[PDB]
Amino acid sequence: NDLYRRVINRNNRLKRLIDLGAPEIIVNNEKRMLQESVDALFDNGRRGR
Amino acid sequence: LAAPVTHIWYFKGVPSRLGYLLDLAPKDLEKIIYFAAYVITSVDEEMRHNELSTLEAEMAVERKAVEDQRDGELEARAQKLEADLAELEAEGAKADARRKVRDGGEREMRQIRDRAQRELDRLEDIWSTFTKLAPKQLIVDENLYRELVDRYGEYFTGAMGAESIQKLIENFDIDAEAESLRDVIRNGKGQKKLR
Amino acid sequence: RVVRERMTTQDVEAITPQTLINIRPVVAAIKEFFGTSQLSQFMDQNNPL
Amino acid sequence: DPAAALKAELRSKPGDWYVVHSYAGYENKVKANLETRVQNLDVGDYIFQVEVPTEEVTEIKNGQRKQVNRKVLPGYILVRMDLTDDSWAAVRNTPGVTGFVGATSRPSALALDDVVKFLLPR
DNA sequence: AGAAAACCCTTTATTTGTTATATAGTATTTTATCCTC
DNA sequence: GAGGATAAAATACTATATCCTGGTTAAAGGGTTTTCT
RNA sequence: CCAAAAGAAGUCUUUCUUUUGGUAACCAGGAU
Repeated sequence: NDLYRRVINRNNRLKRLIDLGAPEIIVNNEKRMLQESVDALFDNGRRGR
Repeated sequence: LAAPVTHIWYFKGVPSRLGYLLDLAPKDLEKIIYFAAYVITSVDEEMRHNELSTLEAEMAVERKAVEDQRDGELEARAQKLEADLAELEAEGAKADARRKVRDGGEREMRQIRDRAQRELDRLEDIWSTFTKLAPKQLIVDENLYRELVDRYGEYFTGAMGAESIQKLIENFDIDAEAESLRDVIRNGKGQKKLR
Repeated sequence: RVVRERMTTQDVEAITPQTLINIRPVVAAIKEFFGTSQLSQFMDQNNPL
Repeated sequence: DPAAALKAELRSKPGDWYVVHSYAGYENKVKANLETRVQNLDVGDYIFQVEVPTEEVTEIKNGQRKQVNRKVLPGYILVRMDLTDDSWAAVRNTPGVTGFVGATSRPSALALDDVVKFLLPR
């Protein structure tokens, strides 16, 4: 549930930051963190901490 | 999900299977999917040829114009040096003033030369990168990509992240790759065949 | 670490030695040692020996 | 047009706007700490302004119409400065900062259009 | 209307940086250097 | 002198018998809300 | 599958009906 909650939170934040309009830097940062959340959900610790 | 995301099983696990499907080393695939570099997903290689001859002409024009402006600046600096010499020889001022003004003048001349060389080098890098642009090419150095997309925004499309890999897979026919690999197996030998 | 990071985000002449020290990490370390460790164990009391 | 006016204003003021990522709720705290460290560390000739855009939205929570002050960009701060070896450390070492947000690897400066779009009272 | 003591949320950040008791086996990427043309 | 091909080293992942019982399960900080005066 | 309450029959205490209520992971220590 914790790993799913992290994914949902990051996805909601990215989804809200796209409709609101934002520079490309911030959107890409949110996308990178979303990418890292799903990696932790599927295999925690295979890449990074 | 609001953005595409890759599966870690087919990216990380050794051997990397996305890096075999697309022929990308894992070290730089990790750059693409974690927003640490751009990737060229598509390029127009005939529209290039034509507008490439044309843009070679245009780039030569631009370089010559910038160089001429810098040469005019150097000529103005030379006039300043002549005025300095006039000051020197006109009234009485020994080694101190002469050496000071000449050091200043030569420093300024060399700085102008360096500026010219550096700007020419930047434009040369732009041209060189554009002419040899190919798909699956990693454009690190953001400013290089920004200049390229601004100057020649057409002739190529480049993306970043997992959507770039999605677009790479979309524009990927699986039969030509297989036939090429079979030919290399039949002929290559060595590490090429073992790869 | 906390003290020297906090020494730069407080205006001088309001600093007193009590406003730089944060004792919580110290007491946390002791609790971690005496509760969670492979050398801190429940005394063996099957018999006096 | 307020957009044009702020464009003209921000055109002259020195520095380039960068983005800094913090621990979610550490935005006003990070701004205060950075504005204090800018004086304590004597890097005040490189760091010029710290902005945390916010806007007020009326919500009827529990049937109660209240204009709560949200944050436009949650978790990000806007800093105007000239990036160097000392300014970068003075910012990146503020307690509560996760690091700079850049394009590829190194810090990237926003365009005046984007910063105007968020420093304009919503 | 302001102040104090109890809620609700976040996150263990990830640097131009806080982490050193296994061996045995295989497999895959560097890489360095040597050999050739 | 330059390019390619082959040793070398360097990292990356995988495995290491069966059964039983006992003690613990988050902290810390920020912002906010609600009640009391 | 069990507990409690109420109603009916008999036995002196069972049956029928209705309602409500109903686990893991870590670390550690042992044995053969």
